[PDB]
Amino acid sequence: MMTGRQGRATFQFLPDEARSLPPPKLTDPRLAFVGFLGYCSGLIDNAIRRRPVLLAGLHRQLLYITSFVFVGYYLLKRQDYMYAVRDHDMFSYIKSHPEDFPEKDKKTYGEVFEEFHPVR
Amino acid sequence: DSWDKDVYPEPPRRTPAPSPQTSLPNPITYLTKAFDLLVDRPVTLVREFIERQHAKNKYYYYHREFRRVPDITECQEKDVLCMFEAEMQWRRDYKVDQEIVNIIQERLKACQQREGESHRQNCAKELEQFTQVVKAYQDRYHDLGAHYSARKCLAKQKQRMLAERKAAKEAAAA
Amino acid sequence: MNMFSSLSLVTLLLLTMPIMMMSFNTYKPSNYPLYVKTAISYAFITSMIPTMMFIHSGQELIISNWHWLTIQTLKLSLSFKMDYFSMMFIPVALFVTWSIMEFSMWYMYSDPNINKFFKYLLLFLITMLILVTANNLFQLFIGWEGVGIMSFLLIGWWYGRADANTAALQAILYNRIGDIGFILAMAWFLTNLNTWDLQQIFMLNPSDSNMPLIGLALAATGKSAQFGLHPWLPSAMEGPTPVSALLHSSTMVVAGIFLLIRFYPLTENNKYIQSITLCLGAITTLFTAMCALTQNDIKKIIAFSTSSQLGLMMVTIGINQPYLAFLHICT
Amino acid sequence: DKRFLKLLRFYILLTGIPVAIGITLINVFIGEAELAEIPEGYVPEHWEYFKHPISRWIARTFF
Amino acid sequence: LRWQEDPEPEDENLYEKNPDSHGYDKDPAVDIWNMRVVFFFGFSIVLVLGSTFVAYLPDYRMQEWARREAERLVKYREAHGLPIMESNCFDPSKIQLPE
Amino acid sequence: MLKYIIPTIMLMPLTWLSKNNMIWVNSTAHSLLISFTSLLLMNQFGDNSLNFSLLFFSDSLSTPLLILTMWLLPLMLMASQHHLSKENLTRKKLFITMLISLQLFLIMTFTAMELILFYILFEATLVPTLIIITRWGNQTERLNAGLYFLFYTLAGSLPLLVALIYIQNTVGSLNFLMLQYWVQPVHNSWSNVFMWLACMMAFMVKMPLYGLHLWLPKAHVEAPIAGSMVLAAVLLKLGGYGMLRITLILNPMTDFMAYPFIMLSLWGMIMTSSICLRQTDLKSLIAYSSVSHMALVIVAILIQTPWSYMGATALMIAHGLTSSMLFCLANSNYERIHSRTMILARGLQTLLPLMATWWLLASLTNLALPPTINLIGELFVVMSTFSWSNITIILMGVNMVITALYSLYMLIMTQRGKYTYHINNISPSFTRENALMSLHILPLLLLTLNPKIILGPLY
Amino acid sequence: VRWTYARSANIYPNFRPNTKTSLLGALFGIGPLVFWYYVFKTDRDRKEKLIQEGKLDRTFNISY
Amino acid sequence: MNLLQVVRDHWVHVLVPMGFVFGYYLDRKNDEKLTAFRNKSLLYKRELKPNEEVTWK
Amino acid sequence: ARQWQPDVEWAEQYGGAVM
Ligand SMILES: CCCCCCCCCCCCCCCCCC(=O)OC[C@H](COP(=O)(O)OCCN)OC(=O)CCCCCCCCCCCCCCCCC
Ligand SMILES: [Zn+2]
Repeated sequence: MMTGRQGRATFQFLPDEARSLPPPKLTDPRLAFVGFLGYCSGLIDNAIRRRPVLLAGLHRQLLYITSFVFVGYYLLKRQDYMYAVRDHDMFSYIKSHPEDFPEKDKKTYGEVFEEFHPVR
Repeated sequence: DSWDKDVYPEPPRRTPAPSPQTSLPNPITYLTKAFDLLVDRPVTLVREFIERQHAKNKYYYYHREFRRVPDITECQEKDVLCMFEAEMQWRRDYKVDQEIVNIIQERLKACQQREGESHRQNCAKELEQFTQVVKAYQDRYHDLGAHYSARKCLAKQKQRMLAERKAAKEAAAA
Repeated sequence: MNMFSSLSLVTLLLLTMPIMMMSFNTYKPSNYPLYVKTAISYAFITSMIPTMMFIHSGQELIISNWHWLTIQTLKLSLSFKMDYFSMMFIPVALFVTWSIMEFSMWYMYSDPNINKFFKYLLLFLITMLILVTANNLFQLFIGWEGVGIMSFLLIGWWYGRADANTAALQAILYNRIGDIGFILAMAWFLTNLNTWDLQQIFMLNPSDSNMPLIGLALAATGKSAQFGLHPWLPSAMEGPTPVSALLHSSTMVVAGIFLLIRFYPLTENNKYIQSITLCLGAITTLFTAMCALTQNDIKKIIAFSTSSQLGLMMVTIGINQPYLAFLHICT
Repeated sequence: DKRFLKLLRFYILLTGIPVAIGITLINVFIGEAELAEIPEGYVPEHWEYFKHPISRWIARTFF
Repeated sequence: LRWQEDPEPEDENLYEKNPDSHGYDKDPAVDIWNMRVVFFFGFSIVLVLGSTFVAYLPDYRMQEWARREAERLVKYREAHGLPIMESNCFDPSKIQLPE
Repeated sequence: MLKYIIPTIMLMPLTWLSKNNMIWVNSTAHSLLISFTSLLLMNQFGDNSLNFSLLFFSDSLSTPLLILTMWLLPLMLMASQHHLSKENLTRKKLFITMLISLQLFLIMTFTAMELILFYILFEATLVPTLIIITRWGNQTERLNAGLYFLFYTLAGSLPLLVALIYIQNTVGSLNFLMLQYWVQPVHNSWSNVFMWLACMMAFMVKMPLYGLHLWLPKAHVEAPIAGSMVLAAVLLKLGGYGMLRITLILNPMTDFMAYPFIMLSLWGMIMTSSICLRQTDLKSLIAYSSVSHMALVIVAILIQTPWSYMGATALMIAHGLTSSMLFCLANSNYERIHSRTMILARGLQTLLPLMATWWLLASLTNLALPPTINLIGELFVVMSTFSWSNITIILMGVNMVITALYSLYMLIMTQRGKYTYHINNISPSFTRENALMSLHILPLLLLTLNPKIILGPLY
Repeated sequence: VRWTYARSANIYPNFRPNTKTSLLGALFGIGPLVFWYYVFKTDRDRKEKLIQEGKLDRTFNISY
Repeated sequence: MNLLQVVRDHWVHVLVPMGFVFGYYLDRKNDEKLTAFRNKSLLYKRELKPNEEVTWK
Repeated sequence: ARQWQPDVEWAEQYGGAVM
């Protein structure tokens, strides 16, 4: 639904306006889980090729962890940018059309009548 | 001393004086003397020693007091922050009212045992107070269901108030 | 008061110590049957002290010592009612059990599991005293089902006998049918009187009492082996004779009658129930006595005598003489 | 069967006896607290609203 | 035979080789330590200390407090002639019934 | 809840990284430490639940279920040792990994604050459960039992997924605290009749409801002992816990939509109790016994009274320990005679005096002998249903009679009569077997002293 | 083995839906459910009517 | 007897005990982010004691 | 007894052109 957004940044992984948003922390729990998925890939790689799962090729296991974390960091930046843009458009539209989003008249439960249904 | 006598009233005691009409030795008196000597006395000594240790290390605990907060009637629709505090207060008062019914029930049960065969007359005061509190408890907290809440209690009240308002008006129509 | 209440509770606690010591605290299997018997002997003596006090000044008290559970507006406490009925039945039950246990040491001398047999007999005695001393329905129900389960374990004592297991399971079957009335009574009292305590049950004194009392009458039928649920009591003459002497002839089968006596303040204001209890008892005394005129087994004959006696007790409740029914239990 | 019941008793009493002794000592030489009114301008700790010393310790340490 | 299949093995009774077996393992050293952890952590810790912990919960579900509070209110209201408990949980002044 | 989630996950490294001969010792010891720490969840307040974070919360309803779940894991490891003693080491550790992953999902299910998170974890218990049944089951029928267990749950769950997402769009949140305040009544329309069914049929099939229970005799019989303990003790309670939550947003439509399910439950328990009087398989008799006790819980939840919700919580926890114990007792016999027929080994009280004591206690609590919490929960539901309608006392009472008949019938066929002459390998009960039964019954009988911790939020 | 096998597993493969099995299935499967529905629905409709009118004695009915 | 076959066959016993400490640690961290109403609720709001900066942490 | 595993009869159900 946001394919044709007014932002004239087409086919860009991270439009320059995305640099106004905070980057993910390197200790982000989402980034730790992505790194963990890299570790599982390392162990599964050892098992299918019949190597000591925990010990074999520590050089290859590190590259699995690093590769996943590296790609995960940028997918999180774009993930957070897209949600930031979603809220930006939503609030702008609500401001541009005040008649469609009126402030409801406040009422208190001492004034609002609610039907009572006995449980007996 | 241990408990407040106003909440749990007990009528003043009256013990008939012994008026024996037999020269035989009343065994209960002799057993009473023995019990007060071989049981009551040793127990008191242990309690006195224990009590003294308590006075050496004396410390206090306090009865928590909750300041009143706006109730459900003053909460705006779909305002969780106000509704949350109003609902928690209602649940607390619900527990207090449950124990009040227990206090009155305890007085009613205590009266029945104390008065013996005269309970049906001497306990009319307790029964009337028991009937009043129960009806007050029933009107507020009954038929709400397992998922009861302040909102459901308020709606039941407004239903009862409307019927009372209409019932008085309908009767006054004649 | 202090002596009265303290000596009333020690009677119950004294009977528990032989059970507690079975957890290899003090070990003496050779005299354990004698150990249980001696405890009953002392339990009778201590129970007499409250009994003599009641005879003197008509003293009675309630002891709600422990607060167990509180379901909103229903406070359940471990309450013992030391009154006319409890102060008089406890000495009698202990006095009879005292003789039963001494008899058992001779009758069951050659039984390999005599230690188990005496533990089971004492377990029944504790449950009956809970039943007799109960002040609220839930505690009364613990003893109610307790005596039933101990009856099952003692009726089927010789478990290699297919015909003893049938008698034990038959006793559970019939008593459970009567428990429907007991659960019905508890539900009605909670729904209407908002209580299970006998103090508040009598104080409110409902007039419409056909349903709760019909429940108690049905409960009495199964427990006291009145007509309709009678056949199990003759069948209960399959376990050792000492069981027949204590439970199914003297102390257990009088549970159904004892329940209606405890609720006499309600029955005496309801003539409808008295008619049912009268007729139910009348057929039981006639029918069971009639079945005893041609029996050959000596234990069976006494069993049909007990059912006939229980029918007479139910008749006494049906003529609005609750205290004579109790006096017949003790005698 | 006899070996199991002796093992069960040993491990029930291995910590049961120290707890039984420990509770008795607290009840004797410490005892329960005393209901007292809140001093003017004093805010008790959340664990000072309970009576038994063990309850206060449980509330203070874990809860 | 329809295939080459091993004959069904017979069961092994752990009592035959180790009459002191606790039923946990063939190895006596593992078998004894399997039993000790189960009994110590199962009975000596969870059931005994857990039982004591549950017994001394600091006023579980606030039920003891509600009893003191009820006594305080009952004393206050009986000393001023107010009803013990009213049929309205909320003051009607705040309620605005329809029409 | 991270103080229980993380330790549970660490049981997987502990199992794989431990010595070959210490997998059972180390997993059992540390899973018991986790169970010990779960007692800290009893910091329950009388007005407010114990809300940890945005994801997890624990009120008086979740706490008893959490302690039961974490208490069963060590008991499941004790039970499984015999029949896994002669299996490949890696596959023994995979079996243990399945049990740990099942506890991980359960404790997160009972604490999830958001119903869609509840659904995911509620639905995630299937995978580890199915694998246990089909891989380490003993018979050929285990393969047909997994399919029945799988497509019965999913056939009901997938409609629940649509209903939950529908409620979020309309209400704006599936957070349970939010629903407690934003809940609106359900109007009586054909559209809401099928919202109600979607929200409930998922939880009905897991209880199970009579009629939708054919998967339970298959899954509880063809599964290993460890599978049968979790299946009957906890996994049946995901249905009960679900209904105790989702009925908040279903009033007042539950007043009339509960009639067909109350009749299926009130009449169903007589039907399933009667089936137990003629079952030739001891394990199958225990499975059919679960359907009768869970029928009381369904009635308890659908009438929505404080006494019914207190009974339901006690019934679930009480039946959790009793059902698990009964399966273990039946399994101890099976590990000797290697057959599930009830009438094959008899008079076992002559050869196993102490194991017959456990049989007696297991049966007494099964038939709800007071003051056991089995009776407390059943008694509370009977009182609540009597107020719902006085005639229900007939059906409740009849079930008590039938319940005591099959309970003692099971105790009399296997523990009495004459021993089977040709069975000559009834070795004395091991310490492992005896300790397994104590860890069930002893906590079950202790809760009678302080039963308020298993009476739920409405205590 | 043959006794238990016939009692459990060999029943359905030998089942044929006919007049006898169909009629007995409904009479013993659906009859009791319909019977108890009208016994309870009628009873609760009756009771609910009295409570609204105020003709049902609930003086001390505060436990449910 | 020697760490060569002691600290390698028994190091796994810190895995679960250490997972509890780490879990208990993260539970406290969550409380740091849920302080929007610390000493700001109508029920328990009050004035800070002479020596304190946060009513609870 | 011993855990059941498929025999040739069971496996040949899955060796045909169709199920
Ligand atoms: C095992 C095979 C399967 C067995 C299936 C179950 C048996 C089916 C039996 C056939 C169905 C009979 C039920 C008929 C519908 C109920 C009509 C009735 O008579 O109810 C009586 C009584 C009325 O109470 P209420 O709810 O207020 O309704 C009043 C309506 N005017 O209702 C009540 O208040 C409840 C009274 C309960 C009475 C005790 C339970 C009866 C059984 C007792 C044991 C046997 C002794 C029978 C004699 C005592 C009768 C009380
Ligand atoms: Zn085996």
